[PDB]
Amino acid sequence: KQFGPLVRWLKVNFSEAFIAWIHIKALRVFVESVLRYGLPVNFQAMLLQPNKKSVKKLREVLHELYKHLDSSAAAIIDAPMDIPGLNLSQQEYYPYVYYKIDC
Amino acid sequence: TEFWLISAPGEKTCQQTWEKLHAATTKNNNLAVSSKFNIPDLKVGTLDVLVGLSDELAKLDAFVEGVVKKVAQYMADVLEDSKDKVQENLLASGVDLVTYITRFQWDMAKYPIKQSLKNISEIIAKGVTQIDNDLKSRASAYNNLKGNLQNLERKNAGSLLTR
Amino acid sequence: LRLGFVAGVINRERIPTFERMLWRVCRGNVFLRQAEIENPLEDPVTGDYVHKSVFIIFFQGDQLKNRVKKICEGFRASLYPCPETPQERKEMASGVNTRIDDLQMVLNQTEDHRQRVLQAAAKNIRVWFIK
Amino acid sequence: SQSQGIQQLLQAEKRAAEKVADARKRKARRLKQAKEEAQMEVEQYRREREQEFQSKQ
Amino acid sequence: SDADVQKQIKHMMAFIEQEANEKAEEIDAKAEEEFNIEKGRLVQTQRLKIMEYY
Repeated sequence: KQFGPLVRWLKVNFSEAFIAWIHIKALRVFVESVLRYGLPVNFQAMLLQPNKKSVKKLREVLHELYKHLDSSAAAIIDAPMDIPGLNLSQQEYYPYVYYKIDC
Repeated sequence: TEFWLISAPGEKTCQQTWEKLHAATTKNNNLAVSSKFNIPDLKVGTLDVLVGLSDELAKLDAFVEGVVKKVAQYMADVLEDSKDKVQENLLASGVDLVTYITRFQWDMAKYPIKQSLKNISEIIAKGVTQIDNDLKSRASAYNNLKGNLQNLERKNAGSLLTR
Repeated sequence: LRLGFVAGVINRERIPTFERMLWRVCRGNVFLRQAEIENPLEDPVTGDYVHKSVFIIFFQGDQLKNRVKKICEGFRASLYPCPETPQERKEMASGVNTRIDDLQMVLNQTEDHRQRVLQAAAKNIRVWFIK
Repeated sequence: SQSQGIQQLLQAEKRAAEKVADARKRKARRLKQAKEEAQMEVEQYRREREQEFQSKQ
Repeated sequence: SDADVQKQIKHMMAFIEQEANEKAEEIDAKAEEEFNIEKGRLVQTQRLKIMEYY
């Protein structure tokens, strides 16, 4: 009596749950991008599927290429922990604004 | 697997950044497959509000990650005998999850663009939190049904002292 | 009256790390300045001299402030109060000049008083001990 | 230079102060206009019903 | 660089100035509904007084 309908309800549930999660990911990306690259907004965002064993070189080149889009006279190299204050950082600093999806 | 979203801030017109990141980068080395995400024109508010949002959306992502993982976990815990090819049973939309995400676009039907980001996030939060509560109710209910069935199995189990 | 403004003091070699911290936590929306202090100055809690620097931070909202000021405290930077206008700078400068001069006067006087009273006791203390 | 740019920022905030003051001025003017216009329409109605009252008389 | 620092400063000037723009614009839009609500209030009240006396 109940096997089918809850499996189908979970399918239906996951549809909207995942769609909303991607909505949220886009919102975070957008907000950080506006804050970094001041007004006006010029964010034609990129989706990357990294290929096998590509992360190191890929991030190296991308980080290097973004140094003349984002000023590199501050941050980047290192910083202490940031527990004091409103929030403590969840991510590294890159001259590109980046977020991730575990598809 | 793993995918990344990158800002690609145009560098004046779109092509100059987008194609430099896609075609020039992959021609230099095909270290990643690239596609266009086409961020929507959500109405930007005040700097103070957006700074607060910079933490709001961190917390929201940290929460909805757990929410979606809960959905997947309950899907598997209900369909254990047929959980194989997991994301195909779980698929949110499309023929496959990769196909959906590589063509993702902001959904105007669920949340239209004209509103403020605060409102859009609030409605998103309503959706996902109701989803969390309904999971905790219904999937727990199916687990309870499995518990009742397993208690019947225990009744059947053992010598006649239990039977 | 909508820009946030603070100033304070911080040690040498801490300045670039502090800038990196601030520009990483409030990226592209806060700014700071730094400049020397002539001669080393005494640290209040540790009790040793070390070189110092003045610094400024400028911020645009309270959401940013609740990062910036608490991060300064995490760096254990010291702010103290600051003036609102140049006339308030004159007010505070005269006030601190007068007050630090008074504190220096009474500090010299109190240390010389310790010397005086301690010698007064020492003049006979050994006889006090044996008695 | 940093000092010149930041002074230019103080100028920017004075510009913002001017903008908000302009907003408040607009609001006060518009509210006063609303008051007067409503009063005048009220006068029209008052006279109209005075006239109808006298006609019935 | 100082060039990038002053570009940052230009950016945050743009931010504060657009914030002032939005604040003034919303105050004016709310002044429109205040216009509307005051018109309704005063017309209604004076109308009622006149109606009662007549």
